[PDB]
This record gives sequence, C-alpha cells and structure tokens, in this order.
Amino acid sequence: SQKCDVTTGELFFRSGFGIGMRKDSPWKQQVSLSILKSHENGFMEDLDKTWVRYQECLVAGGIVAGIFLIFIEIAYKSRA
Amino acid sequence: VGSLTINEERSEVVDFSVPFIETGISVMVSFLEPFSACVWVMMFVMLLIVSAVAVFVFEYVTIGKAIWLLWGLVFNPKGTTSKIMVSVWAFFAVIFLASYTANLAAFMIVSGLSDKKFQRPNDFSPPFRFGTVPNGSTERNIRNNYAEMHAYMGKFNQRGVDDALLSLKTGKLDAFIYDAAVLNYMAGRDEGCKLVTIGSGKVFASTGYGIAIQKDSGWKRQVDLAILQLFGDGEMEELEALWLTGICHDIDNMAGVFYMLGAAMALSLITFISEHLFYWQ
Amino acid sequence: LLWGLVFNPKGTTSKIMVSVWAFFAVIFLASYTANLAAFMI
Amino acid sequence: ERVQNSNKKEWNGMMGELLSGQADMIVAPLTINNERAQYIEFSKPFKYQG
Amino acid sequence: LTILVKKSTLWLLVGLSVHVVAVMLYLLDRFSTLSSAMWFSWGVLLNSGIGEGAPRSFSARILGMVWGFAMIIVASYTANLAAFLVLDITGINDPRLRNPSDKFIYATVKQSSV
Repeated sequence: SQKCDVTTGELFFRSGFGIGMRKDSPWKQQVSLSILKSHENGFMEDLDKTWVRYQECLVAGGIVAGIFLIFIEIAYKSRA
Repeated sequence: VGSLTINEERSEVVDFSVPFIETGISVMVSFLEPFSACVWVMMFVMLLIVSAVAVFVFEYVTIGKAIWLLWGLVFNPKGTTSKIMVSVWAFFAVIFLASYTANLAAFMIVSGLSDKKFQRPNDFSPPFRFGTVPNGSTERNIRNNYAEMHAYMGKFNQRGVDDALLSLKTGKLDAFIYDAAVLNYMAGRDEGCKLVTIGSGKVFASTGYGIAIQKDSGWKRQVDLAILQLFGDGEMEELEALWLTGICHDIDNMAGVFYMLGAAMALSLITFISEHLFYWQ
Repeated sequence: LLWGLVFNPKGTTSKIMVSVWAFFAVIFLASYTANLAAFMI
Repeated sequence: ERVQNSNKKEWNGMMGELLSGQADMIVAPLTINNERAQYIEFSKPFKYQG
Repeated sequence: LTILVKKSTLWLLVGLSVHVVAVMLYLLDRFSTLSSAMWFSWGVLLNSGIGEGAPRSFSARILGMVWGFAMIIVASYTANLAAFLVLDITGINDPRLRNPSDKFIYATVKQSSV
C-alpha cells in the first residue's frame, strides 16, 4: 500500500501476533485484561485508523508527398 | 469445549489456556473522458494543420465551408490534391473511430455505517429496525459500550437466529447484530446470494473461540501443545476444507453529457448576443 | 439510393421513409457487427 | 538451530537472549510456535494475520 | 464414472431537444421553413448531412458541428450492444453435490456395483 511495486494469493497459514517474556509473570492476567480493554474501548481501533489509514496503493510523409504532387500537377497543367 | 467469545469476564470466571479461533462482532444487513482529450488535442492540432494546408493549396464558401467539411470528415471541390487530403484524413477518421469504439468496448469489460446510521441516535431515512439475541456477549458488549444503540436495538427482540434470518430475508428487519464468524459460516451456507454484510475483512471486535477449563488445577499443558501442533499441521485448514465451503464465493453519464450541452448552449447564446451587438460598431 | 441507405428529393414522406429505413440500416449493421464480434470469440 | 556441538538445539537472537534471561519483555511480531511456548510465559496475542 | 445431464425515455428527450433547438435557432435567425428546420435538424440528428443547403447563419453551422451528438449517441448504443449483448457443475466439486438439495435429483441403477 505504501510502496507501489503487489501481494498475491490468500492467507496461506493463519498466524497471530504474540509477545515474549520470562516465566512466572503473574500480572499477565491484567495484561490480557487490558488487551481485551483496548479491544473493548476501541483503542485498537484508534491504532487501526492511525496506522492502517496510511494505505496509498504517416502525416509528414503525406505532407512531403503532397509537396511533390503539387509541383507534379503544376507541371502537368502548365504542359496540358 | 463449546467455542466462546472471550471477554474479560469469562477470563475472570474460568481459566483460558487455548490458542483461540479469532472472530469479531458484525451486523447482518441486506469515464470515457480521459480517452477523448488525449486524442482530441492532437486532433485539433491536426485540424489546424490541415486547414492551413488546404488553404495554402488553393492560393488561386471558403472560410467556413472548410472547417465544416473537416468536421464532416468524421461525420460521414475541384482540387484533386484536396480530395487526396480528404481521402487520407478520412482514412485517419475511420481508423480513429475504430480505435475509439475498441476503447469504449474495452471499458465495457458502507463499512463506515456503524456511526452515521446506527450509533447516530434517533434518525435514519427509514426508522430504526435492529435485531437482538436475548443472551450472549454481543448484547452485553453493546449494552456496556453503546447503550444508546442498546436501547434502540432492544426494541426488537428475536427468538433465535433463524427468526432474524427470515425477517432480514423478507426485509422486515434492517439490522441484526451477531457474532460475525457464524455469519461467515453463513456466507458458506446461503445459496441465494442475498448474503452477508460489508465483506471488507474488518470485524468490529477482536475475540476468539476455544475451551474453558478450571482455574488452578493440575492441567492440560500437553493439550495446548497438541492444539498448537494441529494448528501448525494445517489441520484447521483441513477442518475448514470439511465444513467451511461456500456458494456465492445508467443515468449519470447522460446527465453529464446534457450539462455540457447546456454549457455549450449558454456559450452559443452569449455568442449570439455579442454578434447581435456587433452591428453597433 | 436504397443500396446507398446502408452505404453511408422533394417528397417529404419519401424522406421519412429514408430516415426510418436508414435507422433500420444502422441497427442492422450494429447487430451484424455484434454478430461477427460474437464470432470473434 | 541445532548446535553443531554435541546434542544442543538452541534459540538465537531475542529468543536466545530471553532464554538466557537477557530480557524481561520481548515485544516483536511473534507467531509463537510450540518450541517457543514450551519454554516461556506469554500473554495473549491480539492481531491475527496470514 | 461421469455424470450425464440434460442439454425509450431517451428518444422523447432528444426529440424535445431537436424541437427546441430548431425553434430557438430560427427565431434568433428571423429576429436578427420552420417545418424544414424540424426536418433539417431531424436529418442531421440521423447522421446525414441532409438536403443540400447549410444555414447561411454561421452560428447554426457551428451548432450543427457541436450537435457531434449523433456520433456520441452512436457511441453509447454501441457500448450498450457491447454490454447488453454477447459480453456474458463438476461432480468432483461442491456446489450442489457435496451439500446437495432435493431440487438436484440423484439416481443410479439399482442392483449394481456403483
């Protein structure tokens, strides 16, 4: 969409968008709740507009033949 | 094991450990003028050329008959060379008309409604006719998020999914708000191709489908690894290859001509007014 | 002149006949061009 | 990648760093596989692509 | 194994345009053969330089030049004949077979191997 030079085919494998962290991070409950809240309060839609809105993507020969033919007919009618 | 749309509160109530099948919430609802001018400018240049040349060949009914005959070249003397010019540029006229007929034969071969029609309170050009289910998370989400739309929607309650299907199918209702992925299976279910809303790929929610287990047990890590493997094995693609199969998978140009006709009419009228003035000079 | 109807007086009704059968001529030429274009596929 | 030395299959990059505890958080476009998920903790994904 | 199956409003508006053009132009000409003005404008609408005489007022000749209206309506109905005219199930596949209906009828011969 930005650089105008195209994707082909459908979504050949369903894929997600994950995060990485160390084990025993028990605040990930409230992290996933805030994920669902951004999904709930439309903040994901704010990011959606704010970034996905950026999508962008014979004549001359006849003329010299006529300039020959005019003198041709000039000669023909001055002689006949 | 019944696939549920994951909100906060279902994660509050029970345990979720499953890579979910993503979904969202939607609502069931029921030119030839870049081609002239690029030819026309070279055509008028050629017209000026041939008019000047045809005046030059008869350095010997004149000033106005000439350009009229040039326009009548497309609109199907004694100088034989002038008739040769007529012949050559009439061949030019017919080849240009043939290429333009081929060009016109070559030409011969709603997502932002959620705010202006539905969130917009109390008015559309028809009155509001929406659709509910008296359960589920979609009703709750529009309740706690869009309570104006919730009040406008809860006026018309439906006793399932097929009641709304036949009401939208008969056109008795205009809108029915539901989980969108069931409607995407309904895209692979209906045959009459009065089918499905916008189809832009954008669902107006981002939730998933999966399994609820008990919180804080000795549980089911291996089933999570196995379902991620079956995802990675393309067995979800096998499953949609089983079930998710599908079926369904003027006036303005005339008025635009007539407006230019009226513009040329006004141009000819002021031209006639000027020529009627021009005996007073 | 009947052959020149396709190949593009004082009786006004004769000119009416000319106009109507010239419309016939151009609609028959248009349908035959559509027929050969159907043959062209 | 499997290490060419004796019987080791070791993550690299950000995942080798978080594996070595060189990260509290890794934010990246991550299609988390089984071999990623069997070692780490992670919150839920939010964008779904193809 | 295979499957055997059984084998309008434009004309009135442009006519009003012809009528209005003829009466307005020859009224402007008579101020500063009206049946013939009708017949002349009607014949040049029909893609024919009709009769033998151009209007001696050059402005009506210019309006005959710009009213290319016969040519563009020729172009429009040729586009219509490009559009309205010529322009426009295997048993291995789904559409009416793997999820069939009773409007598509099935039979084999009884007491056979199929």
